Amino acid sequence: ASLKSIIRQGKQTRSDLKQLRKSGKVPAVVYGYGTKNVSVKVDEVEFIKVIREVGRNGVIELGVGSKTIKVMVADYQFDPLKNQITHIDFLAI
Amino acid sequence: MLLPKRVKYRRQHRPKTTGRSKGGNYVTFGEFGLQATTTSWITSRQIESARIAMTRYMKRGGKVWIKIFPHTPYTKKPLEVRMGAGKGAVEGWIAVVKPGRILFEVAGVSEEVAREALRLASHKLPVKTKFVKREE
Amino acid sequence: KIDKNKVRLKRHARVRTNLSGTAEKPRLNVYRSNKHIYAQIIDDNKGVTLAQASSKDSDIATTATKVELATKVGEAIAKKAADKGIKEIVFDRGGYLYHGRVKALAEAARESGLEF
Amino acid sequence: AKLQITLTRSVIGRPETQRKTVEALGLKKTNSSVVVEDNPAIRGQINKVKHLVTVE
Amino acid sequence: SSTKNGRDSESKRLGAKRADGQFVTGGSILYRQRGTKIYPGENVGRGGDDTLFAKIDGVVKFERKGRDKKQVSVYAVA
RNA sequence: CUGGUGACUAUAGCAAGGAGGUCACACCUGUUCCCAUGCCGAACACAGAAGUUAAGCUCCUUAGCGACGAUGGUAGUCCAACUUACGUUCCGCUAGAGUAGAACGUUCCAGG
RNA sequence: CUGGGGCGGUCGCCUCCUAAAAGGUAACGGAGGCGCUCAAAGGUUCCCUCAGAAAUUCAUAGAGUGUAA
RNA sequence: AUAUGUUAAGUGGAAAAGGAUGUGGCGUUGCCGUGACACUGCGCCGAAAAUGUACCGGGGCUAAACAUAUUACCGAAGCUGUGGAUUGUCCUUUG
RNA sequence: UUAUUGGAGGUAGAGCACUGUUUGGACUCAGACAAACUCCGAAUGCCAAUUAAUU
Repeated sequence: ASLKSIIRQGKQTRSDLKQLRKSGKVPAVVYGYGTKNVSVKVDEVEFIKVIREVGRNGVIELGVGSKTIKVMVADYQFDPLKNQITHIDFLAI
Repeated sequence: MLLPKRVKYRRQHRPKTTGRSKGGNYVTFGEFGLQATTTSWITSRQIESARIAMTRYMKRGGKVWIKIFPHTPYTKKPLEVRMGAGKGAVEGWIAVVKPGRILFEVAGVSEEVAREALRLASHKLPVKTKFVKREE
Repeated sequence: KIDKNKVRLKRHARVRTNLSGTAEKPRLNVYRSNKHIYAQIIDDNKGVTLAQASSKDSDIATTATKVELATKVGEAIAKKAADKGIKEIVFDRGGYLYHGRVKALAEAARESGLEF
Repeated sequence: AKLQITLTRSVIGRPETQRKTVEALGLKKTNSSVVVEDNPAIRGQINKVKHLVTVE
Repeated sequence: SSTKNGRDSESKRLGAKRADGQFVTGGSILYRQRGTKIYPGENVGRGGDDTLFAKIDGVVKFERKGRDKKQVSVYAVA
């Protein structure tokens, strides 16, 4: 149900995101009306496992601060050359 | 084969080739597609050859889309001429295929039939390609 | 309907680029309605007004209501402006043809001590 | 003062703009050093030639 | 196998001539141009050949006129 | 809240619905006079029995079209170093989404 | 002048692109034009708003600007 | 030299499309020890020239190779130690 | 020379709002190309202040 997500605080230097994307973690943002801009870290293995069950445009469960606020996926990045996810914009409902 | 009915200027520069594909990376029109992983100039000759191969294999049962087009004309000179005395004369028409771009799309056949068709088409093109399907 | 007052403001904008845009000021801006006529002395370095006079500020005596009322309005504005010490004016006609009522508001203010 | 600056690399093969900044810092020959009060303006000069100079 | 091209004009040194916030005298040219890429503000006049010159001496400043348009103005020092 | 006149990057609009009357603004009524139509009192301009909110006009509600618009990410790049396209530091778009948003506003004259 | 010389083309001026967001910037690099015209196609003052699609409506400008851009 | 892995071709110490049960890693599924694949690191075939080995400088090495990270040393007319010569500028001492 | 501030300019990028090239649908929807296309748009370089800290 609830998924842990460590928050990435401050400026993420390019080598930080580069050597993180070579390890299995993807940045992401969660916002809406009430909660705004918690730049957090999301795992690539569990996210695909939840998207295989709920779908691409469904409601994806995720713990924003160790709590579920029924966040919905708005858009996501993807590079066609490696089959690796890049970023998610997590609109809070 | 393929070329513009009219261009405004008959003699252009050569197009840049370093970089990555800017648009057209996703299988939009059909079900399966062939994706490029190396920069090159794709002439209209090998486009029209790869299309013949891919369609003759499927026995013209499925549908095929060509996601690229030769827009830019390139020029060449006479055999023994020395350097100088103006530009060349138009020779052919090219497309620039950088890594990422989806070249051909196929729809209306099984997975293995399309995989064999897009294998036999990718032996007539000067780039290295891989088989992708519609982004789930 | 061409909305007569809207086609007046285009003409006024075209009037008011060489008039208190690079030229002498204050302006004596007039405004013409179906019945009355209004005028005010304006300066545009700040954007404030210095006088007022109308065809409805108790100037009525039931004369030929359109031209003579313009004359009385002009006399009133000319006696106001010379009070505060303003003997200089550029005349912005507001986009009305300088004829009849606006012409009378103007040429009845020159004779009352306010020299264009 | 603070910020002891020492030239470590030569300025042969470096663009002229980098050489001008080293002269402004007061550094002269290789292995020479200077002492300067810390400013936001002196920090910028050291950053431009940070590879050439060593600061303590 | 000759060429038919090969003639070009001679480059008119156009563009701005006085930076912003600078002091200028009573006749200095501020901007060369064809047409009006930039309009005259206040204390700035436009020549018959499109060009912007200062009428008085003061600080020069580039403002924005409406949207997608800009102007230049000269203001009195002190 | 009504009127005149200025400043402002459509957060200032277009479109769709509702309300308002002769104290103001217009429609109107008609060419005696000023003036006018390259034909035509349609406009311009001259004077005004009487009547209407129909349209103009001002105001109220709409997020359909426009305009505005973050954070995160990406592309691109000054610098450096390896060496042939990366790898470290800085700046950092476009597009797209979350959103403001059905304007604020000076000075005068009036019912107040 | 000249990717050796000759034969071919060019030689002065204006406008774009190459040109790397100031200005300048080359090649026998890529495209065009000039060697005038107007007594109103000049000055000043008033008034007016176009192409095109179905006298009316739509229209923001897709017209026109003597002559290339 | 120290620590942990890679490979076996003498790669290292030239070259492409394309071909392959070579070997290391991570991941992900389908039938209960076997199959499928995804992305990867290092290789191997493709690979034929003229006086003489002859595409490491030589010997020679599968570690004296490659990747990762530390600790020493060698190394220039650079820099510094000592002595001296010329030109300057300061005046701590016209020194 | 750096750092603080202001300014002119349209290239890399991207985009289809004009000009041209272009693919597949319905009867306008998706998707692409541009040195001489731009509704947009850097990093830097440039011009200054009569500004400071070094030299």
